[PDB]
Amino acid sequence: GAMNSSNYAELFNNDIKLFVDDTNVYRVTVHKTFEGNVATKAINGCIFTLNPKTGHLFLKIIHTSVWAGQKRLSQLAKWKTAEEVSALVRSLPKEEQPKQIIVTRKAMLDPLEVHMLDFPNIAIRPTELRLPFSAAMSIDKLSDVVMKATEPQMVLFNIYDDWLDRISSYTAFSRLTLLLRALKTNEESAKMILLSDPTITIKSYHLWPSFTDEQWITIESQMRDLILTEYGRKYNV
Amino acid sequence: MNTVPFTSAPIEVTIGIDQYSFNVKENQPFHGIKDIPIGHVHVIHFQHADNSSMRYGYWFDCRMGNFYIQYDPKDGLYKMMEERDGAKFENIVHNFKERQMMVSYPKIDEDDTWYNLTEFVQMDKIRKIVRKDENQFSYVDSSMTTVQENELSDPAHSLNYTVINFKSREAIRPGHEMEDFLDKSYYLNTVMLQGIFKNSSNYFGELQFAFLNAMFFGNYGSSLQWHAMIELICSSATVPKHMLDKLDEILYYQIKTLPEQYSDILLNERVWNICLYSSFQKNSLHNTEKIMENKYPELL
Ligand SMILES: N=C(CC(=O)NCc1ccccc1)NO
Repeated sequence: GAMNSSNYAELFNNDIKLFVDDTNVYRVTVHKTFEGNVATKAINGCIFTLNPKTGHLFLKIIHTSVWAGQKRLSQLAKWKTAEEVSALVRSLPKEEQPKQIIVTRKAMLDPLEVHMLDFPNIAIRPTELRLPFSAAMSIDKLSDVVMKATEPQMVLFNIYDDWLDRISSYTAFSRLTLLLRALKTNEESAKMILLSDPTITIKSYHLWPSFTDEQWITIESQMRDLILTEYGRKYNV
Repeated sequence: MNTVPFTSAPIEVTIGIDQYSFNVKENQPFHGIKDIPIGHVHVIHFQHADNSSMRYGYWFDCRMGNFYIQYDPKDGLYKMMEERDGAKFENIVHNFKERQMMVSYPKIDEDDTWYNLTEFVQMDKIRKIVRKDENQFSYVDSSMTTVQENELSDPAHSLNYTVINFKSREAIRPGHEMEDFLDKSYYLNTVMLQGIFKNSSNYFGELQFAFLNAMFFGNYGSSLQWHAMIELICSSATVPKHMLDKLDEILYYQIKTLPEQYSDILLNERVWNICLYSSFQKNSLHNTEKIMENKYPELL
């Protein structure tokens, strides 16, 4: 059924699964028109489809042209997300197709279920976890490829860089969600923490800096402080 | 006017005939029901006094044969049977009519309720849903499950209603996923009305047959079927004008006839609120919306 704290280790077993986050699919700026009314301008978005065991991120870029002349865009965005995830599954060899797809927002359940009727054996699941995948566009290299796209495009990333050479996928996912939770709670501070030290660089083929194991413990500690720090500034505690 | 004689009444039972009902005491000299209107299907139904578990009954059409009821002390129920000897039956009915041991189907002349509840319900069409071909009448009870219920166990004793499933390849054209899920017109008009049923007359009859089994027997799978057939129409943006107008009439008489105290169980809040207030047809069911709002405003 629904994925939660109780069944959290299932993410890192050997049954292929994907998380699908649709938060960043339909993105707009709201602005005033010359007549003093309000209008939206779409900007490029992305589906965030992640294998939590391997770190493989299938980033489908949603170009603003897909919205042209369409109505009810927030509703369409869920169905476009489901269409694109279904197309991705069909593009994968059978032995790479997921056995479960976990959607981060429950409004994705029926759109994805309907698009996946041809795959009755792929379980479509919600989650009670509040995952911070919306903050994916705060990763500079992902934001850059989305905003630069001039057409629909799929870009493949490993969101864990090379971490799995040294840590398990449970620990890698925990680091990722901590980093993303931090970027979501205070982006400027989070990026200051990540980049405050000029000597630690991001490899061309990576998303995050090349921290040593000891520097990661420091970094992780600073991110937890920030999340508590902001939790106080927000609640006056 | 036709007659369903009863050989006897050995156990105390509440007997229903269509929307009417009466109590028969153990070994009371009851020998059946006379003056049954010709031209309609009818249902004769039973609830034993000593065990209200299992309401059961028989759908029949007196034009199709001479039917009588006799209690079976082995199987413990009132059974319908067909008398083939027309002279034994005509003599039996006359003798009992002369001794005034029959109740009269008590139809008020002004009253079109039964017609309005059974306008599209035929026995041969009813026989597609309840399969037992050696009999001209059809047995139904509270516990019988539907074919769709069995998919999600004894197939001979199932209600073979038309399987409707909104998240099914039958309901959803490849490449029209969002369109077909949000507007069910192709499923209603092409798949169901043109391909499975042939005409709306047939669609309404199953909807009516599903309601009546839900109401008279408390058959849960029938209730599911009734609501699914309503929801399929209401969730279609393109429905013929005559179907909507007839649907409104059908539902009006169903809601009118429903016992007030069974509304909590026989009416699905989500379906009705969706159909009356959110769906494409939310403004097309004036009579039904008015009786629902004045009779069951809680449900909404
Ligand atoms: N489509 C069917 C079922 C059917 O013939 N339903 C119509 C109907 C009408 C009145 C009473 C009961 C059933 N079989 O293929």
